[PDB]
Amino acid sequence: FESQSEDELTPFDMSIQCIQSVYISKIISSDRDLLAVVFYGTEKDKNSVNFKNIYVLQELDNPGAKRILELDQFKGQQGQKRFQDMMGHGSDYSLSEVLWVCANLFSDVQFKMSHKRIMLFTNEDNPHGNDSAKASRARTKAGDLRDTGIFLDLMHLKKPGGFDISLFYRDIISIAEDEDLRVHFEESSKLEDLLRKVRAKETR
Amino acid sequence: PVMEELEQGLLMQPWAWLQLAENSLLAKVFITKQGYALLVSDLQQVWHEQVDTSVVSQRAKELNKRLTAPPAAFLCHLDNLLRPLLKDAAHPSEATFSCDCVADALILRVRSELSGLPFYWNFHCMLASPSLVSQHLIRPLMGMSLALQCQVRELATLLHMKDLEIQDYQESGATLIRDRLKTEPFEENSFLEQFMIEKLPEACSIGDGKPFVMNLQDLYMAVTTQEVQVG
Amino acid sequence: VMEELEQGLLMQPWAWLQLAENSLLAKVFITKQGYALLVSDLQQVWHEQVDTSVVSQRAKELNKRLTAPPAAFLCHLDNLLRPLLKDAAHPSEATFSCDCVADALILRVRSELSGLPFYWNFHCMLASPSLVSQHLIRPLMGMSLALQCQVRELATLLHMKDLEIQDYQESGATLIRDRLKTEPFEENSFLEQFMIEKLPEACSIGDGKPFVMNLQDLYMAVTTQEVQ
Amino acid sequence: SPPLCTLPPGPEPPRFVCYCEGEESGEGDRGGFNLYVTDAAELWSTCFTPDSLAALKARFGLSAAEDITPRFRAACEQQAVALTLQEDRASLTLSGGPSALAFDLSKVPGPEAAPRLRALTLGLAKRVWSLERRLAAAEETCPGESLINPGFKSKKPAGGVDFD
Amino acid sequence: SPPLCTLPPGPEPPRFVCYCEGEGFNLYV
Repeated sequence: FESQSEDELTPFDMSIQCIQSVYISKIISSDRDLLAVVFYGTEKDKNSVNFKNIYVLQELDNPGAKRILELDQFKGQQGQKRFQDMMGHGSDYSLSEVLWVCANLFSDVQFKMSHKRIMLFTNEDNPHGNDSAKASRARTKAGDLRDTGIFLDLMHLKKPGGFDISLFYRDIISIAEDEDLRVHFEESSKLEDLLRKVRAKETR
Repeated sequence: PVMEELEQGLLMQPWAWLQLAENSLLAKVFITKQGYALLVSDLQQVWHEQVDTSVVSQRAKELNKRLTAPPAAFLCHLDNLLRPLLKDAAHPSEATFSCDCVADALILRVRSELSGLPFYWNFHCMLASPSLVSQHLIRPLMGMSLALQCQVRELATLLHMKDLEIQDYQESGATLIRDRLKTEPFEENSFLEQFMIEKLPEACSIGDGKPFVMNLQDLYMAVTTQEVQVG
Repeated sequence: VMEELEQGLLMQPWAWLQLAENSLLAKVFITKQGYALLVSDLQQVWHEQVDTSVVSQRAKELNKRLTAPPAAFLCHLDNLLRPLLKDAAHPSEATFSCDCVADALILRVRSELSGLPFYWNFHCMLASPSLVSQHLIRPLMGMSLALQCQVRELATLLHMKDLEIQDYQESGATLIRDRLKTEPFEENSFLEQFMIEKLPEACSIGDGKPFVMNLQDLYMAVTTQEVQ
Repeated sequence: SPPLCTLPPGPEPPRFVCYCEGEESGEGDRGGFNLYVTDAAELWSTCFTPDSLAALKARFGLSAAEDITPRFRAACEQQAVALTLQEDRASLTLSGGPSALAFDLSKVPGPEAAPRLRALTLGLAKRVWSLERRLAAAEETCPGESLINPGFKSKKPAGGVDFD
Repeated sequence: SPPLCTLPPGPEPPRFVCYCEGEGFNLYV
């Protein structure tokens, strides 16, 4: 929730905008796709199996205008304040619980899934730095998810110092790109693709 | 005795990488109030120099005239100028370095600004003697290689013990849960055969000597210290 | 002609030589057109490259009654030398003796062929800095780097094996043989233990024997890679 | 916070404390490097001199301009300090660095050691207060595949007519 | 954590130090 230059978009607002753009693109390209929004690191929690600090804002369901408006309610500074008031921020978390919640959400749906994808919007290269057991649990959960058939991808956001994937996220992503082991001083190039709205229906 | 202390200090010091105007060198310098000793190389030839207070004063007077400094102060300033560069590179230096390879000799010119004023020095390094070159490069390198071979053997024995423990676990009515976390048996011959054809071409490239200083300096220092203690 | 001898000498491994209660490290490449020799004692290095004409001139003066062409003399010398350099504790019919006069080493080899005496002296002067560097320094640095890479690979393999053992430990059973328990591998702790315990003996070059016996294939591979 | 350490190491009650003074940074007053070691009843100081400093630095392969404080601090952190006490002399062995260092210490006069002991006690109290306050404050306070629709290549944006 | 205090505790170096122990407890300054 901090802006480095005081004029550029904050990571949270940019992530919300990307999610909204993806929702709008899906509303036209494919109406029979499932999208979900889950927040981790919040004070409140709501899940089927009820872990801590994991909030499932929206389950896996077809995109709609109501979800877009719900996301829009957190659009800007007033939206950020409302999000902090209703949900909270700045709490400890463990990635294993988040990944297991995502797996439970995937398993909840009954329609046959052609693809199962997870998007990680964060700007923390080393979340579990002080701890080590939590990191190992995260690696084990990521490996279990990869073996299950779930593809996880990270959209690293602005980092005041610098974002490095070789610390913890090197073994977390499904497939590593040809040149992705360097330090990224700028936001992921995939953000531009996500924000590029596509208004066209494509049939399988 | 002062020369002996200078030689011992030079032997103790580790190699450092120096980036001149165009080329690169591996250098070891030991400076004391009684003089200094320097050894430079470029992986093809080795030059050595060693000077005492009188030579330092004469050279300072003849190079940078209008400066009236005792040899101790000049040596201290030279150390202050050089040591930071050798310890770390790619940092604010403001100290130009150049080399001239005259017939059977080398001249290393260093230029700096001492409190905003010019400060020039020249190292007249002649070809290093075979004895010093051997003692400083060959024997320490052989010792390092032998130590690394011993380390490899120890790691292989540890891997064999771990494989035995894994075999015991498997045979004790066990069933691995995560099939992906399945390490194959370790064979020394197979590992060496794979390595020599997969990684040796890229792992044996000294280049300009940067990997040697960046990787094998602690072992080099330990081997040199052990050799000095032995004799 | 001349270049082939240098390439052969470069592509040859070091061998241990014993003479008059003294040790040497020798690299020899002998062909019908001459030979190349490099001898070191861990303090100085001497080199000698010799062609057929000088071979004949020296042989006729060392063995007055020997009537041989340079090719036959070189072949006999190679057949005499290679078995000794390859391994020791064999029927060594040749005796070696090294001496320094001012700066060059004279290495005299005396043997008997068909029961008749046969002498040959190598007058090897101090090796040039370029030759010494190319033959000892760069190959040794390459070997050290390769061994460090091997150590890193071994550490990674140990980490993977430890992860598997931890998988069994956390979800599994207990070993029937409790004596096989192995402690987790830590790179820093292992390096510290090695440095304070076994480095003094591991880094003992001695007279050059361990260098020849332990790691020579790595030296040959590094030299070949440097050539290409 | 000059480097210091207490011996013998372990949970046993302390019986000796060593610290270093001098080599102050900045352009202000600078004093020669020295080591003060006390059992809380007797004090030993190096009583070094510039010639002594040069000899000590050259003996252990250390440059004249080299600073010994970082090595002392690193050794104190690693607890690699050993002591040997004679009738009127003390020998200190440091193994925190690559090469062992030997230091010789002699008993300080009582009349001069007493003010030194008082100053050391006051300094220790000040450091204790400062570090306690700091701890209290800190501890608690496939290429070309669309991401949106997998299985379909990402169509390029419609450009239109672009004259060459 | 035996409590203690120094006077002056500000930037000026402390002069006196006060503490308590053994709660024959006596405040020692």
